[PDB]
Amino acid sequence: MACPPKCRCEKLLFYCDSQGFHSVPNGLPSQLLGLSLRHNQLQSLPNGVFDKLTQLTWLHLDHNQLQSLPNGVFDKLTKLTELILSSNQLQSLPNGTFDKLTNLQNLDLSFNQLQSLPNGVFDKLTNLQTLHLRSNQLQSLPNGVFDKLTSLTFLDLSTNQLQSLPNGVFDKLTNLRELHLEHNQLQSLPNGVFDKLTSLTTLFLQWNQLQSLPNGVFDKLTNLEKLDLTGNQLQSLPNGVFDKLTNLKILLLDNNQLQSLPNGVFDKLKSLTTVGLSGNLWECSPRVCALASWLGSFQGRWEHSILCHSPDHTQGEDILDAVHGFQLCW
Repeated sequence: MACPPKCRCEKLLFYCDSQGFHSVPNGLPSQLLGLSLRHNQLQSLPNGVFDKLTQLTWLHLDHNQLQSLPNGVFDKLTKLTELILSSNQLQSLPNGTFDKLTNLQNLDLSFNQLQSLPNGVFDKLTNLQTLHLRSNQLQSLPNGVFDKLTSLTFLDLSTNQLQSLPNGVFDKLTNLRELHLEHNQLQSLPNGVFDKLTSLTTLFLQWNQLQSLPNGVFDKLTNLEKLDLTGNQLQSLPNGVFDKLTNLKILLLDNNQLQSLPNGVFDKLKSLTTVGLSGNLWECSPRVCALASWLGSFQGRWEHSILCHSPDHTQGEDILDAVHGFQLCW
């Protein structure tokens, strides 16, 4: 079996990575099971360059400088289970580009420059489990774009430019376990947006710009174990917002604009072991006594100190200290 110069070949797995290549080596064998071309140079791929590689189950093209993808280039890789395209310079995806990859389980498009997704681009990937779209340039999402991804368990949309989520965009993702929406530009959420996500265990919303949470928004996420809302612009929480999250173990509300919390807002979180309430704008008056009391008998931990913001004479002080020092409760 011929191994290309500078490549490393383990039976039917060819490792042609990290060699500063400008092109795909000739002439790969039709029986290749895996091909790695990561960490090369490479700005473009020739039309049909992978067409003979019909048995390929995994292909790695990460950390090159691909500016575009030819039309149909993955066509014929019908056995592909993993496609990694991360860390490139892709601005758009050709229409139907993944349509023949019906066995695809893992698709990684992280660290590219995608400004939009074609309509129906994921529609044939009925077996996809994990979709990585992190650190791209998406401003919106087409409607129904995830509707066929009924096997998806992991979805990462973090660090894009998303200004809104379309209604129902997650409604078909009933097996979803982990959802990353952090570091976008969301200022509100559609009502019922998470409602079908009954198997969800992990939800990341931090460092958006949220000004509100819909009433009942977390109500169906009865299996949720971690919720991160850090660094948004919440000035208040709706009542009963966390009531159904009986398995929640981690709740992070640091660095919002909270002055106060509703009475009994944490009462139903039997499983909680970590809370985060740093930053914020806590008012150290008799308004804090319910929170101070809950904190005092909590049972779990918090990683950063919880401070008074007002009034001026208490600013900087640990809430629990201020309550005694200025006799605010008891």
